[PDB]
Amino acid sequence: ANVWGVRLADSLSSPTIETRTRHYTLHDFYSDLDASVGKEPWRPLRNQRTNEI
Amino acid sequence: LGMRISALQSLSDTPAPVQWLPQYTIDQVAVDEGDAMVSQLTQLPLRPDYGSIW
Repeated sequence: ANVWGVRLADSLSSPTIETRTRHYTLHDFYSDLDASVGKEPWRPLRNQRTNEI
Repeated sequence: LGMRISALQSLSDTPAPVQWLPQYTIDQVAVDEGDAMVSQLTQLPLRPDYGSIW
């Protein structure tokens, strides 16, 4: 289908499994506040052409 | 103070958790209390790192 110059693939697909919600806890808040190397609350974005944040 | 006399031995910090094998005794408790305290003490909701089964 072509709604307005936007071609669409013939196939159809959609996710079928939804994860259970995890309630926020005080230990999780402190872990976020620690700003550990693997769990920083900030994710950097990089320019595609020259790769700087 | 009915405690023995000795000095602690210093050990290097282990980077990874070590296996443990519990040993049981003659005392018994109701199952419901154990289940309730397991629920209370657990950190059960999280996302495990799924491994390769095969």
